[PDB]
Amino acid sequence: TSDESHITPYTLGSVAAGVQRLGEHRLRYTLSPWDITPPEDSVVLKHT
Amino acid sequence: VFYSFVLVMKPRQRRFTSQALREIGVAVYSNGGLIRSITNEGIMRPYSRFRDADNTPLTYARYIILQLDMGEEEMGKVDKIIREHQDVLMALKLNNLERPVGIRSGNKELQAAYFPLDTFTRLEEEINWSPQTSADIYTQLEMNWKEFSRTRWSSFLRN
Repeated sequence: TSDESHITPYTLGSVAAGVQRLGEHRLRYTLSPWDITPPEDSVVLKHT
Repeated sequence: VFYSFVLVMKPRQRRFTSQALREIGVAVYSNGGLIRSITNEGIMRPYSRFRDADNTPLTYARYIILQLDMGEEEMGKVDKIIREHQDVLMALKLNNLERPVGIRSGNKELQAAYFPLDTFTRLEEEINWSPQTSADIYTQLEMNWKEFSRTRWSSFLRN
């Protein structure tokens, strides 16, 4: 015969929390993944 | 900037404008200072008629923007040099450019307490916005942000 089991609680409680918690043992890149790669056009860097 | 000027000048023949600007520039170099940008503008129509050295009121005047790095001692000399020149109608001076109004008020700056080097690097144009600026620069700004932050170290650690 079956019964409801009481789920033993998770530490973090959500996946997003998982990523963030994992992320303090890591080094953020200065640039996000989609702009790291140089553009196909060329941007001449001026002063602001 | 460290210092800036707005110079309202009399609209003369070009050789004269060039001589006068060479005089102000040389007056800045002799005193051991630098010119970030000398920006030219056109002959405009101001809201107030200015009288020149001839005491003849003028409807039009040429506007010229100076941006300087000096010591505060010897810009007294450059000040009374510029104001005493005959081709300058008016000069207004901005000394507030290193600590402008919008910073360092009740911990408004996040992750730093009054970093002075933020506004020194900048030119006057980005501290004080001109009227034509629209939401469009919010685009350009970031392409000039991200791009910059990509190439900086690699460019610097070359030599």
